[PDB]
Amino acid sequence: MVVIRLARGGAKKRPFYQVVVADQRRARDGRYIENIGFFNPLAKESEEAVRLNMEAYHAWIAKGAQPSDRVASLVRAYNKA
Amino acid sequence: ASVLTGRVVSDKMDKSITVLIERLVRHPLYGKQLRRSTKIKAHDENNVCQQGDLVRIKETRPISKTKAWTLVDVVEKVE
Amino acid sequence: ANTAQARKRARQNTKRRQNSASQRSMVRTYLKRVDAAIAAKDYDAATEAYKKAIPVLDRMADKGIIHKNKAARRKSRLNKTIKGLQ
Amino acid sequence: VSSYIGGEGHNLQEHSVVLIRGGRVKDLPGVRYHTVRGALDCAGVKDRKQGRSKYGAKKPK
Amino acid sequence: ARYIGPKLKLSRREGTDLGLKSGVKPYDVKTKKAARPPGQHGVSRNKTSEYALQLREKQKVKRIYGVLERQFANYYKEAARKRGATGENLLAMLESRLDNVVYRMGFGSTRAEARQLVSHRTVMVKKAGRDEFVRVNIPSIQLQDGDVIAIQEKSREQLRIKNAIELATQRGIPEWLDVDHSKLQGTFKKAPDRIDLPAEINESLIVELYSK
RNA sequence: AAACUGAAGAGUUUGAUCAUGGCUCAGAUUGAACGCUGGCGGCAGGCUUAACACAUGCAAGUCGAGCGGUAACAGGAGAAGCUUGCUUCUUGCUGACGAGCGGCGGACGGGUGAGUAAUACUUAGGAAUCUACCUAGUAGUGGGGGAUAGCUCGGGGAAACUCGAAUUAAUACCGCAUACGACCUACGGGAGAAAGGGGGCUCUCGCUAUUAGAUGAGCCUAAGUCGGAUUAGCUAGAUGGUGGGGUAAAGGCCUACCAUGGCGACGAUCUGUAGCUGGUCUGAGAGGAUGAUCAGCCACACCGGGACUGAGACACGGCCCGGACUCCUACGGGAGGCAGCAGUGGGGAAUAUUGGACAAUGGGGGCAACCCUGAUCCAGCCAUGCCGCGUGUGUGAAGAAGGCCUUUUGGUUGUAAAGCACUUUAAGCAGUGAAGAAGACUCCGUGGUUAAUACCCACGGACGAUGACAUUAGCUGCAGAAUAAGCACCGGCUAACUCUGUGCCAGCAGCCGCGGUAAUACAGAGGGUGCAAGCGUUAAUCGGAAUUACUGGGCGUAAAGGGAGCGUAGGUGGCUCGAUAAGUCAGAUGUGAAAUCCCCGGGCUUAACCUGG
RNA sequence: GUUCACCACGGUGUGGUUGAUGACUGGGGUGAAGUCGUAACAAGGUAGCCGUAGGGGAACCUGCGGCUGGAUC
Repeated sequence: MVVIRLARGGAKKRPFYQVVVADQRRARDGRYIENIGFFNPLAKESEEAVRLNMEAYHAWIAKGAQPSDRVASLVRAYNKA
Repeated sequence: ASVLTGRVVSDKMDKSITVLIERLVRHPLYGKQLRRSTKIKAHDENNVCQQGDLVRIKETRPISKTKAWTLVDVVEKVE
Repeated sequence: ANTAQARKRARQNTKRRQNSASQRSMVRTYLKRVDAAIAAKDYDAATEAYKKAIPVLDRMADKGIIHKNKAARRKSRLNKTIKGLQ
Repeated sequence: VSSYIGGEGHNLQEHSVVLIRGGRVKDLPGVRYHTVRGALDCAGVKDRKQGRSKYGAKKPK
Repeated sequence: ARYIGPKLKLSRREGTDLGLKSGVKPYDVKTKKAARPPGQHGVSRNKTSEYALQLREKQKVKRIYGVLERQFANYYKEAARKRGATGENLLAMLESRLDNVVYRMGFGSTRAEARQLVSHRTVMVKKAGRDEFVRVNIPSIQLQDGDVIAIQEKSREQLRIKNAIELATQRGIPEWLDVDHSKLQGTFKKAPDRIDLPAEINESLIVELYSK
């Protein structure tokens, strides 16, 4: 199925995830359908740690995409603010 | 769709014509344009056009091993 | 096969394939009946064989032995050729 | 092929396993390679002091 | 790495004073040389060439700031990538180096001592906007506009900074730096200008050396 | 605002000159090797050769909430020999669970580049298709049957395994019954499903037929896409058509018949080489070279061939047949495939550990609990690269001694040393110590659901179960200059010069050349120059080379006008008034993946690196 | 099960392309106190060179035609 998950980038011991819509069978960092945000696990209090296009996220939800438990909680903690 | 225009260089098949599609292609290094032509086999269901006519063909699904274009408009006949 | 599940899938494949081959052969013989009737040019016999080929064709197509598209194609084409026999 | 043994003195003989690099000798016709001194069986130059790495000579202590 | 050997023969090879010794006494009596470069021969025949001039100027700047070739070539690469005159930008970077800034602010008698002061985690830096000092040990840290420099509380009473200050008083304090001796603090208010830096370093020679 | 910035020449033909013209050099780069040397850290990279052969371990399982069950295991209830606190035998009763039937997965993820010059790739489009899981709907899920694996009974086999009789369950299999859609229709009518499980009549996980999405896959078209003509003609299912078959689907995909077509100097055919791309290197650019690591596409899985199951494979760790090779064998027969991760042998100039954890991001299974995951996240080794830091810092002269040179007395090594005064980065020792974690479970409340205050779903709180790395990053103390410098070069190009030895020898050398008894060119020493934990050499690409010249060269005599003409294809082409809008120009729209490059910012102490636009 | 069709391995025959080697043989180059001459450069001592033919140990010579990239005139 289509999933919304995180593709790891950054560097060793300093991850930086990209929130991507992807075919489930593809590699985590491989081919994806749309990049709809990012996530900085380690970040400073005065810097954007989570950005995520809500319109495209909702479009893919209605369309059939299944978020992972990480991106789902990321939206959970990003829309409550 | 996609429509090409060219002369009929062959018609001696049943429901089939070859169309000469001229094109200008620019040399990647020397900048001049060279006249280039491709022969496209088209479908001539009613066997109307003869060789030498200027016709228009349009892309369709394959009809035969090498035929995927069909005649859509005969615009001019030979003299 | 190197793992237990690979071996199990192998023997399962054998059983499934025998079961399906019997039904594929049945489809082929009910179609050969209609083909022989058509080759004889006998409208009555062709229709009578076609009426028994129909509920085997589209029943094994539902089972998956052939595709629904194949069953529909054979149904339509055999009916066309039979109706062509006066 | 023919290769040149540079430096003063060498231990090479028949059936000696040597390492060969590029670089022709200007005044030797047909010699287009140099023998690496200190590589496999070609010993370095004994009392070399200045350009020792070019002749596989260890640093005197 | 860094140069460790004798420093006055560097100035002797350059033919000028590189500030490699504290200004406790004039450069002339400090060496009784600098009429001739180091070694046996010194004053030679077979006059220098354009490449010799370019190399000597580049080595002059490199030895002034204690920076080696790989770092200095990255400096030139960035200076030519940056908008503006390449030599001006290279001099601006070399003057914005943290060890040179603490030297110019007077906490080290010479640039080598200022570098060894920065490297030993005795100098703290506060980036503009940040409300916190951090102890840094990287001498080649560039400072932006408004960066603050301070001395670690553990080493504010140093018997070498307490005369580096009085020596900087006799040598002269740049305007683009603001120094408070009482609190042993400084501010890098602006990168220095080519009209403030001495007009005896020919950076055109470096820019023409770095063009094959 | 910005992305808009970029271009050097020298030596060598001559007695000398100018030109021509080759050769050589200074630069940058590398998955590099080698020689000498070697302190540390961050981040990357690491079999380019034998798609050679592979010992050993691991790389794909999971579900008992589909099923019969009970091999082990742990309990629980009773039999209690009770041996009085020893202790056993019956029971699937429970947690669970080996093998077995069943489902889902194993078609992904991972590897390699052999084949492939085009069923490939890139760009742009198309129509004649299928699509498990996921999203939203629609119609249902009714009622029967015959089996069978395990389990038995008896054999055969050295093993691998196997043969027969009996025989139980199911969401296994097969009829029958209905059918909103769906399929065929001559449009009158015909035929086609399914399966149950779970929580307290409901809800839920399922199953069936199907519609629209989304995803993925298959198919088609046009253009672009290496060298050779000392390869010019190539094709007979060939090119097109009809009827038939075949496919999920167009189609000579196949077949019978009919016609004689199709392709080719705009390079067919035949040959050599090769995975293609984003990109990478070089270059002022245009170009030239290239296709490691990261990402897309393709192909392959010991070699050849065939298919099965399935939504998807003609299947890397599946099947069958054949082959070569290795192994086992009781000689009758059997087993296997590291181009998964480690690792071995071998080849090579040359490329690493038979490490840890699923904590994080993902993937498979499951209602969950949880299990699996050599993907991945980490750790190990290696100066292989890039970046950063250190090996101390000041002061110190009748300018000590020693070395070297010298006009024999001066110069030089040189503030260099010593002596004094300090400092402790990195390494070491001791402490402290974030972040990577997403808050599982449980409890409460709210809303939906319902016959229901249940169950389930979602939302909101409380709670702290969860870290391989790891003795973390960082931070703070202690000690003491203590633990830390080599390499190449020094005639010119090309920065840096003298002695001694040697005597066209020994040797050097990229080129020009040097070496003959006073060698700044050999070898050693002083001194210096350039780089610096590296420095040289070799290999290789571009550059300089305007030396294939498009940008941007030439042909009277330096290389170079065909012996001359006629002419085919092709290239190019007068004046004026119109049409057209193909080229051309402009605009809009869609696309040109991301990463990379460049510009503006942001985060690691800086930088490398990461990252937003 | 049998039989036919298709087909992989394997086999047979006849050619093509191409690598390595081959007695011997051809020219090309490099090497020094060699042998034989002296063909070219000056009008190089018969101007040279080009095509072609014949001849000659060898540079070459001779004929025919051509050229000036020929002195002297």
